[PDB]
Amino acid sequence: GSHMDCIADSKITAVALSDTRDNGPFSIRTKRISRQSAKGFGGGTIHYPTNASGCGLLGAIAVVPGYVSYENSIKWWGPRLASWGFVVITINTNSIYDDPDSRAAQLNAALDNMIADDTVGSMIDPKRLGAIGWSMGGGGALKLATERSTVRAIMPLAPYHDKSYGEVKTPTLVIACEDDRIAETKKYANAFYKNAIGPKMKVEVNNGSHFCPSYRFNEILLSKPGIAWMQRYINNDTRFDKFLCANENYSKSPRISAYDYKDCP
Repeated sequence: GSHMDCIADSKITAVALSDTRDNGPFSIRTKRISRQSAKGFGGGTIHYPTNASGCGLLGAIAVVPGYVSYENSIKWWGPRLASWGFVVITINTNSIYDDPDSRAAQLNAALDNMIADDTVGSMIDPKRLGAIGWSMGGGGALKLATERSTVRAIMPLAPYHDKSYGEVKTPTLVIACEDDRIAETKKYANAFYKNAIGPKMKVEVNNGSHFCPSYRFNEILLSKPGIAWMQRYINNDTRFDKFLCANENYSKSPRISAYDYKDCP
């Protein structure tokens, strides 16, 4: 249960988590936030569940794209996680050329936008937040984690950050791409994972390019660990423990070339 006893045990299955789009236990709606309305980011889409009132207050997650990419690179996380009970904002940045530290600031502003929003703000527990980002946006999520203690979990996807960002103790699920030639894993994802000091898990997608966790590539593959991680650490729902760390043998998947975890779940 943690904060989501409104999800029945019998719905918490690998089959249910391993699905596409808004196939999940809650129905959802969206609200568009314009670029001009957004203070500190380029606008985005808020996704929220419409029949989750039995859950009490909900966790909220901001999701940011990478370099020279727009919201559509990461938008699919919005319906996926909202149908599992989160409020989720998938954003555009001010410029597609903004760097990783700028994307951390824009994730921060997007979290604040949801918390204050006239539609979803009253549904949100502002202490239970999460962040996801691809490429330079994954770097932004790592940086944000060092700065905002109400961010309870992050999921950096093919993360790129080419400057010091500091020590991360936030629960971190790194999705790496084996054959990444932009954010080479030896320099970026593997070092970020090694240096994190809290709960942490890393799934490397076999033969993946830098695009491997973007534009709905590998959607079914990543949905189960991603939803489980966010439920475990944003909502303290240990019913998702069975899909995480030593409890789920991701290294058996022919689509996964490396699997590591520590201090979880």
